[PDB]
Amino acid sequence: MKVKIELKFLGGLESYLEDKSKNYVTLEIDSKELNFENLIAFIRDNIIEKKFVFSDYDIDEKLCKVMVDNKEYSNYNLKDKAKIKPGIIVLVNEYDWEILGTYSYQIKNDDKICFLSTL
Repeated sequence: MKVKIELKFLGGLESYLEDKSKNYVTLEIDSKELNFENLIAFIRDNIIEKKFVFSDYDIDEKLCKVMVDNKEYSNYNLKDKAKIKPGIIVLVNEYDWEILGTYSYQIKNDDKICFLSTL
């Protein structure tokens, strides 16, 4: 189903965004396979411009089109999986993702996700 979310970056993570005029991007995806594992892998390689600061390079391809603000990407790998780097706090709608089921959380249309570095 159609999912439009906000991805906010805090604690210094915003300095690695393509658009440095704001600390967030909007992501649009029309796939039932969207999850935090493929979302973290995609942010790691396409939204965060600096290497090693967001997620480890721990890890098949099933690619899909996504919108990041007004830019289309065709390399969103629904089969990729990545863990958030320790020291990065994840919030969904300002709730700690630990009370949401972390990686098992079903991301929903209009969710506001925040990544806050303590590193």
